[PDB]
Amino acid sequence: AVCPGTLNGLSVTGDAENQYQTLYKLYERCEVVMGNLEIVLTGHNADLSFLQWIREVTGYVLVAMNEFSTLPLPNLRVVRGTQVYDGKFAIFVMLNYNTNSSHALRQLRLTQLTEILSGGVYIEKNDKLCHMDTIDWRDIVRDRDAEIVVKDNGRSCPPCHEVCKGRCWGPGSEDCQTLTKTICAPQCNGHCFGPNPNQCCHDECAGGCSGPQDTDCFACRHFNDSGACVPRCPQPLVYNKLTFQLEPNPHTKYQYGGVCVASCPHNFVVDQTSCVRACPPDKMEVDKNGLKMCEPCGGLCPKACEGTGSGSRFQTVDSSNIDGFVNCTKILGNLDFLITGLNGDPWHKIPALDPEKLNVFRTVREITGYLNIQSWPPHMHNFSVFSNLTTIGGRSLYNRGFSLLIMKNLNVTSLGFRSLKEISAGRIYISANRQLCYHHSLNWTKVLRGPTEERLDIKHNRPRRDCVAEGKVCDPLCSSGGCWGPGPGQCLSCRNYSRGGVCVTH
Amino acid sequence: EVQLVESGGGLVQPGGSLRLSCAASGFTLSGDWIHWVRQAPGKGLEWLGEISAAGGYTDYADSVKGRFTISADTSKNTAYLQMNSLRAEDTAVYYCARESRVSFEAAMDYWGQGTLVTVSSASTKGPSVFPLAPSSGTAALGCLVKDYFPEPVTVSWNSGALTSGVHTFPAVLQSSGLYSLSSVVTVPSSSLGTQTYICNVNHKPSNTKVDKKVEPKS
Amino acid sequence: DIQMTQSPSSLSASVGDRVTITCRASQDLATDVAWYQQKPGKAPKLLIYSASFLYSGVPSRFSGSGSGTDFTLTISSLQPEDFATYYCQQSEPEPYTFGQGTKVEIKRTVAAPSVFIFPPSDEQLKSGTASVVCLLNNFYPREAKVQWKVDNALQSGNSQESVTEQDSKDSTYSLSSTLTLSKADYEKHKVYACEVTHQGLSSPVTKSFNR
Ligand SMILES: *[C@H]1O[C@H](CO)[C@@H](O)[C@H](O)[C@H]1NC(C)=O
Ligand SMILES: *[C@H]1O[C@H](CO)[C@@H](O)[C@H](O)[C@H]1NC(C)=O
Repeated sequence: AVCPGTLNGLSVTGDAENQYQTLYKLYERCEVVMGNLEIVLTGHNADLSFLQWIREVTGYVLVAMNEFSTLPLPNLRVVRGTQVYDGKFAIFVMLNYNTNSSHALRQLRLTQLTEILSGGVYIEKNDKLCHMDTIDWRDIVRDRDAEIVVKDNGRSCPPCHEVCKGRCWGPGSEDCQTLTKTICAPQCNGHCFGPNPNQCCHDECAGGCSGPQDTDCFACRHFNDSGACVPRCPQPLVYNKLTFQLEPNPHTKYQYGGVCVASCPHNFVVDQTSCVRACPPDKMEVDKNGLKMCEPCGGLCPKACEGTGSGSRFQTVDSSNIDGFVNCTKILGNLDFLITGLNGDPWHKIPALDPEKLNVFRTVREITGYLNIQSWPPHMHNFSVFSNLTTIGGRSLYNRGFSLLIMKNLNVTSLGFRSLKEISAGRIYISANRQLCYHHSLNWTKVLRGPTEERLDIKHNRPRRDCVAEGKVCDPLCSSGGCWGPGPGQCLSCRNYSRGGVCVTH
Repeated sequence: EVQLVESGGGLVQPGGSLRLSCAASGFTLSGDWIHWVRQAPGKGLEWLGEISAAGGYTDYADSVKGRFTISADTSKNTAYLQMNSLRAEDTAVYYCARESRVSFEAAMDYWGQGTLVTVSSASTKGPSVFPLAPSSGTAALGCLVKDYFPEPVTVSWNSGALTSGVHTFPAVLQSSGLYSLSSVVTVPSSSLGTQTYICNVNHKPSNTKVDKKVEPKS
Repeated sequence: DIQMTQSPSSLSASVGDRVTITCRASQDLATDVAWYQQKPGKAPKLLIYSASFLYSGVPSRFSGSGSGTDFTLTISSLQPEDFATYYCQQSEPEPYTFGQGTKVEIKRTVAAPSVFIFPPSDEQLKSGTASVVCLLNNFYPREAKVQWKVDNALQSGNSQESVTEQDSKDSTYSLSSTLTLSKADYEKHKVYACEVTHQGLSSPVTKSFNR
């Protein structure tokens, strides 16, 4: 039923043919307008039928520059004015006639309009528009100090029919405007379907009603559910008496502005309660058991980026590159840190990398392909920059099947992959790193999985006996599975307990 | 199954340059470390260089660091020693040899057969073979490989049929600076005259392929 | 730069005997020492790694020990085929230094040398030179005096000896003496003789011929 509206004000394109066409597509067959109803400059030979089944407009109703004879809005009950035109007008009807033509607006077929929750009315400069001066507009408008402006309209209009009692939208006997406001008992806070104190509207009717119930409301102060007005849509989880907890309520329904629905529109996604366009800044789409839904990401939603090397512009992360990683969590492909990259090259004018910019990678948790470090900024003796890196897939390899390759990095002492736990596939190579220690104790049968036989290549790093002599060993609180460096934060897994990545005695 | 094979060693002129080959077989170099070691025909072993096949790292012995350059080619599965600016003290048997799998050690578990590099300004020279004959229970006969440069020489009997009781002695550097050695085998008296005996010599440095027949005389 | 010092240089021992080789390092090597066996002209086979572990396909009689500065190889039950030169190796980092090596050779029942003398060829005489050869065959122990006799006269300097490397099946040696001179100095003597003296000899066996 429901469908959205426009915000274009009084701007159009050159084609009045297009202006019609484009108008039709939007307000297709539509009961509720979520937005505004902007009928501007519309074609003179319009056949405005689709407009019939329109009951409500959450915003305002703008009718300007048009040429057609009558505005056919028969099911239109409520205009909310929750946003409003110019500033103070829920209905703005201005300048609907042409000079060279007799095509001009003569009637507003608003037979059904019952009330306007917020905003005034501007009915001016409509040379042939008729009967508007007869209507009681303070009967419709809910705001005691909204601007009701009606003038410079028709000149020679026929009198109302005798059945309309001098207040009518058109000459017809069915074109009579029916009164809404009787003023009211003190109990009913201006919300009643009759004078009496017992004749109060239900506490969920946005404006008036025709009875003291859910489904007698002219409009719903919160959500409409299949006819009834309710403060909420039926919740997703109902408390079960059998299991003493909550369970997936099959009578659940999602919000959509003010309508409880069975399933969100073809484009829209669920967010805890409402049907929304795009997930908020802390969620990503999750399809599970025939339902799409916004799930809170926690740390960060996976900002997955392009990697480097094979199938990418860069064979190395360089100074004109590093910026294109900010906030990045997952990485598609690889990451190569080559000699040039770091120091740049003055032949091809590509500057040297600012070593602090590397921190960018602290946000990273996963890398699809391989990681390849063949150079590192001397004053940093470890890759604590990838401390948060948890998984290396190895889905694309480097040299001869290498999913991880560290090589020829002199000043590097520890590794610093505190969070690394899985290298899914590929070979590993950590050789020729002349001051690297702590890696000897690491159990690569736990990090890597699948075969173990001929997948390791660790060699010509600082020999273990030196590392041990200088005290460089796995913190006592580590398990025999080893460590990424010194201290309690760097363990593979802990002997006792672990409080926020750091292994503890209690 | 796993084996190494070298080649390309031989006589060189001092200050000359040379490339040794070490052709791998039965495994993938990629990742494995190939080392080269050499050994002077008297003394023990000396380590020279090393090379991972993956990233192509190389270290070198200071005794060599710069004059020599160890490389390889992955698609071909073979290592290489480039030996520039050769001194007479470079004369030694050179072995390539790969590193062990079990442990951060550099224990070398598979070794090439060896390849010999002689570096002196002396000229390559053809060996003289001469028959040493019996007669003058069991009888002894032999060959005499004499005056050839450089080492080494290959003496086989009857194209490999005979191997029992075959003694091919070490060469000895003569006064003349020329090498010589005897190769002798013992055979039963009764076998002489009916059995034919020949020694097969090979001296690839001077491209010599002698097959000399040793019988007794009248 | 690291030193390895390996003791002793050579050693003899009977079959079945226990044998113990020592490497002493210049700096604390903890455990990173490799032991190798190298037989005459073959490439060195690896025997022990990390000072104490056996490699796959070495007999259990071979065993290694020690830490830091002093490391030891022990062949418990020595065999004939165990004849070799044995080399310790530091493998901690590069450049890998090796030991001087320990030459092992077996001890055996004292064997007499079988003695053979060959005259020169007619074709060697053609180029103008003479070479008599003597030959001691399959004997033990090594030492043996091959004195030549040209017409009962003792000869000096002209000769050259060449020793076999200890056979690995019957643990015997062999030897080839060469007597070389001008065919002018050859074509003026009759009796050329090789006089061999050994421990397994009671009387020095002499072997001669005439021209
Ligand atoms: C990354 O940048 C965004 C935007 O400034 C910020 O919200 C976020 O906290 C940053 N993340 C980290 C891990 O520093
Ligand atoms: C980093 O320190 C190491 C070891 O002390 C040293 O070899 C290297 O030269 C240092 N790097 C720089 C750029 O000074």
